[PDB]
Amino acid sequence: VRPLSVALGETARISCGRQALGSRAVQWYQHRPGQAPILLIYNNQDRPSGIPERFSGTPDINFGTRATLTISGVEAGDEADYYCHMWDSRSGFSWSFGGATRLTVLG
Amino acid sequence: EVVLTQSPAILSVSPGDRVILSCRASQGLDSSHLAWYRFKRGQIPTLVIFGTSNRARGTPDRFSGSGSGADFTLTISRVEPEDFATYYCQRYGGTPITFGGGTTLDKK
Amino acid sequence: GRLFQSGAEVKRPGASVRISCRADDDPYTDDDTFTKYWTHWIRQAPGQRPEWLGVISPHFARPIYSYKFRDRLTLTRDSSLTAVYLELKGLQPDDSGIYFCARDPFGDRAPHYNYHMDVWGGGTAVIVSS
Amino acid sequence: QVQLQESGPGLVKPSETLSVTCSVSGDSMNNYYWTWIRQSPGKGLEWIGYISDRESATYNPSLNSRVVISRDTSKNQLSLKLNSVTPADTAVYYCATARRGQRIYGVVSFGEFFYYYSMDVWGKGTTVTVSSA
Amino acid sequence: NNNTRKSIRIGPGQAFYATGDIIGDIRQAHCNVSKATWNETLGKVVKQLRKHF
Ligand SMILES: *[C@@H]1O[C@H](CO)[C@@H](O[C@@H]2O[C@H](CO)[C@@H](O[C@@H]3O[C@H](CO[C@H]4O[C@H](CO[C@H]5O[C@H](CO)[C@@H](O)[C@H](O)[C@@H]5O)[C@@H](O)[C@H](O[C@H]5O[C@H](CO)[C@@H](O)[C@H](O)[C@@H]5O)[C@@H]4O)[C@@H](O)[C@H](O[C@H]4O[C@H](CO)[C@@H](O)[C@H](O)[C@@H]4O[C@H]4O[C@H](CO)[C@@H](O)[C@H](O)[C@@H]4O[C@H]4O[C@H](CO)[C@@H](O)[C@H](O)[C@@H]4O)[C@@H]3O)[C@H](O)[C@H]2NC(C)=O)[C@H](O)[C@H]1NC(C)=O
Ligand SMILES: *[C@@H]1O[C@H](CO)[C@@H](O[C@@H]2O[C@H](CO)[C@@H](O[C@@H]3O[C@H](CO[C@H]4O[C@H](CO)[C@@H](O)[C@H](O[C@H]5O[C@H](CO)[C@@H](O)[C@H](O)[C@@H]5O)[C@@H]4O)[C@@H](O)[C@H](O[C@H]4O[C@H](CO)[C@@H](O)[C@H](O)[C@@H]4O)[C@@H]3O)[C@H](O)[C@H]2NC(C)=O)[C@H](O)[C@H]1NC(C)=O
Ligand SMILES: *[C@@H]1O[C@H](CO)[C@@H](O[C@@H]2O[C@H](CO)[C@@H](O[C@@H]3O[C@H](CO[C@H]4O[C@H](CO)[C@@H](O)[C@H](O)[C@@H]4O)[C@@H](O)[C@H](O)[C@@H]3O)[C@H](O)[C@H]2NC(C)=O)[C@H](O)[C@H]1NC(C)=O
Ligand SMILES: *[C@@H]1O[C@H](CO)[C@@H](O[C@@H]2O[C@H](CO)[C@@H](O[C@@H]3O[C@H](CO[C@H]4O[C@H](CO)[C@@H](O)[C@H](O)[C@@H]4O)[C@@H](O)[C@H](O)[C@@H]3O)[C@H](O)[C@H]2NC(C)=O)[C@H](O)[C@H]1NC(C)=O
Ligand SMILES: *[C@@H]1O[C@H](CO)[C@@H](O[C@@H]2O[C@H](CO)[C@@H](O)[C@H](O)[C@H]2NC(C)=O)[C@H](O)[C@H]1NC(C)=O
Ligand SMILES: *[C@@H]1O[C@H](CO)[C@@H](O)[C@H](O)[C@H]1NC(C)=O
Repeated sequence: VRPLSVALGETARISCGRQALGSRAVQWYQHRPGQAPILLIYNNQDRPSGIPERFSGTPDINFGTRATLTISGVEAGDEADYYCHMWDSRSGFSWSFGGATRLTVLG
Repeated sequence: EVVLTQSPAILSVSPGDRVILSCRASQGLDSSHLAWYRFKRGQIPTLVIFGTSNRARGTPDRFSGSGSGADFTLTISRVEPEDFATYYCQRYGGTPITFGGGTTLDKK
Repeated sequence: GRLFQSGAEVKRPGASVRISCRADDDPYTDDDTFTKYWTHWIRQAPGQRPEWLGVISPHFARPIYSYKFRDRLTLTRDSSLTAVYLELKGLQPDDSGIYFCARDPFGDRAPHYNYHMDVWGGGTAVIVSS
Repeated sequence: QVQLQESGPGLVKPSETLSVTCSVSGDSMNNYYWTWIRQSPGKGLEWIGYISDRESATYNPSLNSRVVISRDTSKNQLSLKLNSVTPADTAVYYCATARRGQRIYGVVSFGEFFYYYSMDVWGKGTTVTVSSA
Repeated sequence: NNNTRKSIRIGPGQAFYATGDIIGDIRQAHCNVSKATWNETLGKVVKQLRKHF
């Protein structure tokens, strides 16, 4: 678990803990304790319907970019665990969800 | 000390016109000793013309140079969009090597 | 072909900067540029024409300095003969600018004895601030 | 829409099997892959396995192959049972459905793609405790 | 493949050139030909080939 703290109305930027070797497909999960996990971003940038247009992923364009989830205008409710399920072309099947990033909103 | 003066500092032209750039020296150059250089921001500088009239290796035929004494010209026959840069003359034949101030080309 | 300079520098006033210039980024190269050509060092501050700093000879790396830089400039060649170096000491805020190395026969090549900085390299941005 | 609700005992003695089931409401097994994710306290999430309509049982190699994941369209619901449960296997158990995508980076006739799974619709999870006490 | 070259000093003055890393994906080398252009050229070859056979 990696903690990270961000003030209200700011923009949080959670980096993926794993680095891609090759073309990636990155899923981002939000997990509040006691609640179900929620898929925020899939295919490095695509939001499913029902996810607000404050979550962004970095697109896999011109290899070398790191995968980060961007939360613009963090609410009081946007504090959970954040998982970066990273798939790429040189790492095989990705069974691990990775280490979480516990967001804390300050205020 | 040789000072080179390039007469219009900015010069405006349309793509496909003939342009004269001038270099004026304080004295009597050897004419194996005058060269022209293309400087643009973010790009490698390039030798255009050496020896007052000789084209470089990667230099197209639209550029030529002429002159003698203290008067030297670099003329572009047909302006292309990549010829919109600063052009400097410099003088050999004694140290310090001096450059010429520069004529920048912008489009109309 | 081209010339490969070191990276951009941020320095304090009174310090020294050291810039490299190579014709081949291969460290174990046998390029023999710098034993055939003279290498000029030329800076351009923002808002100014290019200013010539010095030239280093291919012959046994003998430097010719500009008179206004002679007391605080050193021009060196590597002992492997495949890189040349500029060292500017006692830096001031007007030493900030883009620094170029350029390659020149310099009136010394046996058929025609021409003069042209025909291969330039890159440009190392040097900032002097406090 | 897809609804899914888990079910389980919650009370399991060690060194035997544990069964958690997952009943899906709303529609049938049309589009979907089906997967199970446990989360123990003190650690993060853990993907344990997934199946599909071809009944290809694929498990996490980190979970010992003591796991059986199955499903049926007669009852139209998913099932999980793991063998020889230790007391370190107490966790919240989520049933989830997964979409498969293919990430293509080169020529597809050379096999220059890969498959990835995105878990889009989840469930609440069973709080299954394992202890002899 | 985005190939990285690496120099190894194997003797006095001697450098071996190795492959270092691949940067990005591992893909196969390949050639492309236009399918219709190749088929039309093969028709022209077949027509000039029927004059002898
Ligand atoms: C010899 O000839 C052979 C021919 O056999 C040549 O082989 C070709 O080689 C190239 C590689 O050089 C391969 O290119 C890759 O192609 C894949 C596959 O693209 C197809 O699928 C895409 C996704 O499909 C999705 O949507 C469709 C509905 O549209 C749906 O059916 C499907 O199920 C799936 O849901 C389509 O987008 C794509 O459409 C393309 O063509 C359309 C019509 O031609 C055109 O309108 C489109 O605009 C588009 O150009 C096509 O059907 C590409 O996915 C891949 O590009 C990604 O990957 C590279 C490397 O990683 C990356 O740099 C690119 O930037 C791009 O990454 C984007 O996409 C990722 C996945 O979508 C995403 O995760 C990234 O984050 C990134 O996303 C960004 O852009 C997208 C849109 O671009 C945007 O939505 C995002 O939000 C974000 O902005 C490669 O280009 C060819 O596949 C291959 N051909 C064959 C037949 O095998 C060979 O090159 C020749 N050799 C020589 C020497 O000439
Ligand atoms: C050592 O180094 C010094 C420093 O460079 C050398 O001195 C210079 O030598 C060059 C040799 O090429 C001299 O250039 C020549 O100049 C003569 C004389 O110029 C006068 O006569 C011209 C009439 O022909 C006249 O037009 C000139 O006017 C121009 O120049 C003055 C400046 O001097 C300028 O103010 C004017 O407005 C004009 O622009 C000037 O009055 C000239 O006759 C030569 O021209 C011939 O060659 C050219 C090119 O080869 C050709 O195009 C012509 O048609 C003509 O055939 C040539 O230009 C230069 O003047 C010397 N400068 C100084 C300061 O001394 C010295 O020679 C070196 N010595 C050795 C031993 O190497
Ligand atoms: C072949 O072997 C040679 C001997 O080991 C290598 O030459 C030496 O390489 C090192 C590392 O590149 C140099 O050290 C650098 O020095 C510069 C500045 O030079 C000044 O300081 C050195 C002492 O460090 C001093 O000897 C000089 O006179 C200068 O005053 C620094 O900026 C660097 O940080 C680094 O310390 C040696 O200077 C250099 N020469 C000698 C004679 O030792 C050579 O690189 C090898 N060749 C190849 C192709 O690998
Ligand atoms: C194959 O892999 C290469 C990696 O080894 C890719 O090279 C990278 O290419 C990008 C853009 O194409 C470069 O990004 C530029 O970076 C410079 C600043 O970098 C400078 O400093 C580094 C070291 O500090 C040095 O290595 C560089 O050469 C530069 O001197 C910026 O000024 C640019 O605006 C731009 O951001 C990478 O720097 C570059 N990496 C390397 C190691 O060269 C290459 O693109 C790949 N090729 C293909 C076809 O995919
Ligand atoms: C081989 O590569 C050439 C490029 O060198 C391709 O030719 C281009 O094709 C596009 C689309 O048909 C045109 O818009 C361009 O004008 C063409 N020329 C250039 C110079 O880009 C060609 O399609 C490729 N052939 C195959 C079989 O892949
Ligand atoms: C090539 O052309 C011939 C006649 O034009 C046709 O019969 C044949 O099917 C074509 N083959 C392909 C691969 O297009």
